Amino acid sequence: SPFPLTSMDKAFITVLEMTPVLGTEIINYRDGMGRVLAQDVYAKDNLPPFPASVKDGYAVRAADGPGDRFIIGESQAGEQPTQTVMPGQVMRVTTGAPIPCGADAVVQVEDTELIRESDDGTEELEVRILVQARPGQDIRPIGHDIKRGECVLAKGTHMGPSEIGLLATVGVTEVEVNKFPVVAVMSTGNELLNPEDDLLPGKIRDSNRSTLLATIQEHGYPTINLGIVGDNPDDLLNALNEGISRADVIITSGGVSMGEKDYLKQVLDIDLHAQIHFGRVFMKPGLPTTFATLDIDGVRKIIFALPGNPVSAVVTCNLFVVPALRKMQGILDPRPTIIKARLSCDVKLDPRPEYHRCILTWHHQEPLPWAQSTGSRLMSMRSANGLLMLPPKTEQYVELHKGEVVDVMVIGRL
Amino acid sequence: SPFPLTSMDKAFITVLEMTPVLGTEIINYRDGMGRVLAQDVYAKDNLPPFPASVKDGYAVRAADGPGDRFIIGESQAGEQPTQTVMPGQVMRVTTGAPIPCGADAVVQVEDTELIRESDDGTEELEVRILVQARPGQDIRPIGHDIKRGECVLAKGTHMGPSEIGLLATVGVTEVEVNKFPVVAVMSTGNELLNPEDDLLPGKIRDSNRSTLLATIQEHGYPTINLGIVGDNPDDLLNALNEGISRADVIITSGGVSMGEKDYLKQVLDIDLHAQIHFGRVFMKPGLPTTFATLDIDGVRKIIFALPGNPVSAVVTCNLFVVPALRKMQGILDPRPTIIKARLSCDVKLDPRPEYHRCILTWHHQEPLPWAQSTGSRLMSMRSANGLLMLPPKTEQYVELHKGEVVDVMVIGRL
Ligand SMILES: Nc1ncnc2c1ncn2[C@@H]1O[C@H](COP(=O)(O)O)[C@@H](O)[C@H]1O
Ligand SMILES: Nc1ncnc2c1ncn2[C@@H]1O[C@H](COP(=O)(O)O)[C@@H](O)[C@H]1O
Ligand SMILES: [Mg+2]
Ligand SMILES: [Mg+2]
Repeated sequence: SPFPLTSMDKAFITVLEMTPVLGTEIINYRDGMGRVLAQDVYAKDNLPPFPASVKDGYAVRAADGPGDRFIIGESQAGEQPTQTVMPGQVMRVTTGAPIPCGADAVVQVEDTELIRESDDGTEELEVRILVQARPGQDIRPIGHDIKRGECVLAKGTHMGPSEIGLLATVGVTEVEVNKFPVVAVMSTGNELLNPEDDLLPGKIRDSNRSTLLATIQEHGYPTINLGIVGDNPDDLLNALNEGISRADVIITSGGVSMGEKDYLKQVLDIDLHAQIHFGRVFMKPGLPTTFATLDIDGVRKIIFALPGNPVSAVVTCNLFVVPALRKMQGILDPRPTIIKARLSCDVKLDPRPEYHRCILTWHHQEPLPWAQSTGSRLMSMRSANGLLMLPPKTEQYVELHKGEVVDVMVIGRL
Repeated sequence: SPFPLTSMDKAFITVLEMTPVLGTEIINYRDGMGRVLAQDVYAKDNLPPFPASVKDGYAVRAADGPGDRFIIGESQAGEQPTQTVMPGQVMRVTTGAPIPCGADAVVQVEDTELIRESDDGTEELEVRILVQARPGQDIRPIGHDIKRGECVLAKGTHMGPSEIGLLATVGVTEVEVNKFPVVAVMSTGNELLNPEDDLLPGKIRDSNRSTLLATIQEHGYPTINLGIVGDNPDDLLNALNEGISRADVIITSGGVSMGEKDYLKQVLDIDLHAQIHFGRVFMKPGLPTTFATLDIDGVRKIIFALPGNPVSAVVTCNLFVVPALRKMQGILDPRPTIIKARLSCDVKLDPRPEYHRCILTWHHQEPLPWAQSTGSRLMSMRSANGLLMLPPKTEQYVELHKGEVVDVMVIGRL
């Protein structure tokens, strides 16, 4: 009773449709990187909160016009000025300083010439204003940039450094955001040893757990390492129950081929009572990829049972798991970014859509990047930042050639 | 004595030329994300370490040809088989299982038909092999993938999840890598309050420290928050000395305009005895950007004194600081990725090269992304992932138009 071959498109939209959006929590704004706001954010103050000089120069009365002026003082950053500027007077200003009462324009220092300074040269006393200021010129009025009561960030915003800066600006230091998913990862197989182990007969080292944990951590999500679980139903069930208790998402690898001692799909259905939405996907690599949900007490747990083959495990993790995690953490459109790139060599198409890690590189002034499939010196050292997404062959199209434009999913920093 | 206007190109190559590469340390391979290897890494074992089946099926003698065979047992994942396959016999195998002595090919289960099983149906006893196996078919010989003594990762490799997986595979759990830079960030100005503060007259909240710390943290580097420092030389000097003691890199903002009570450049030169390599850059925004080095006891400290304007501070941090940090952490080519994109609206060029945060988006099947400068509903919510890099105007070129292809530095995940 093998599972139906699910099309890639159906498998992907099934993952997104079935994956929940996690609840919310309040965080400190400094912890906001990558978080999605679950509230609108409003300014409680004006920016600037005082009329502010745009320039180093002098606060003047525009109606005085050009001419020679007594400097009555300086408006300093961080100090509300005392003095009122009267006709024939000016006050020195620096960028960002408050404009004193009496002044209605700023003349930048380049449009002036100093007439008199103190004997020790530390204080300016008289200045020539060379231009006719326009009223308001080189002043940021109160609220020019942000007004009190303005919504400055909308719920749904996926925050980066500039948004954290905006929170700092408006003094909203605690915000409601969606939670991040906690992702538990286990490996399965009697043949597996820990990375720390010397080899024993018949055995290999577990690489998927490391690769998958690192992939998830690269996207900023907390992880739980559930170790290596042997090929038997009791141990698998116990490990899955641990994952369910400790995490929002359980990723397994291995144990999902058709054939002997691959028990995971049985355990998920009969013992765990999960709903397996697909158990095979028409894709290369990744045929045995399995996706299940488990609803407990009005909470939906997500389970990805990925293929054991290490290349398949990392490919399917990027295709299916990462977008699910993005939806769980509140990203409204959780689809991965897909770009167009030129194939760096000929490739044979399969009846299945096929996927392969690659390196994306821009060449001098050429508008499209090149995609070089993994496996020169320097290029063979590059870490993969793309996943080639090649179409199924048709009776028409059987091969794609060097230079032809293909889809590439971004999986690494470009 | 204002500093010369340094060209953008000179300022950038000066930063890279003058920035040191940090020393090395040994880390656990699980901590390797984003690290650069400072050693070659060799395999001490073969992969696979035993001849391994590619398929679920049967290990056979190819010389037997097709026909009916007694199944003498199963080769299980994780177990070295006991039995030798003799003429007329086969052993069941699963993918990854060791090939028993006596067998020289694997026939996949689809090319067989089962003849007899145990009464309870749990054990296969006799099978029909329908095909003539080629010797070696569907077996991964010892060392097929990785050979003992093979260099699997070269020094200089910038590691991602797949490299961490490869370390796990070959059991090299501790590796030499370049250190990451520790980056101290301070804000300057008597007008600044903490994000947590209510406003007071003449004051604003410090946003640059948050924005800069978040920018640095986004790239994975450890940070130190040095707070707000007032506009006076003693306090500035003390804060810089603290930064120097605690960190590899000091980022300040503010205090770098020409004019009153901007003391930082004096303090760096006269009090700290640093070498200021440039104090102005012909760029928009970012004119007062300052870069200095300080050599203490054969250690080179890096100091970036960025403009106080928040937009300028974040722009110059991405242009100058991030590439320096990349060089410090051992990345051989620390240049940011620059892509080609289409302008989403007309823009006026300046005599200075100009830079602006933007959002990069791909449109259905169009090969080039569009770049929309920051400042629709949904687009106005996007976090910036690009920095537009617009050329200086010429007597020829004065304006660029919607749809024209421009350079964009990637600063966010695409
Ligand atoms: N964690 C792992 N690390 C490396 N190889 C694995 C891992 N899990 C499974 N494999 C291999 O991938 C193949 C498929 O495993 P399975 O899906 O359990 O049949 C077999 O060759 C396994 O030995
Ligand atoms: N940390 C900061 N956060 C927000 N605005 C700042 C910050 N530092 C400086 N500014 C403003 O940027 C402008 C330039 O400051 P400065 O370079 O100190 O003259 C002035 O308007 C300052 O008030
Ligand atoms: Mg297995
Ligand atoms: Mg200042």
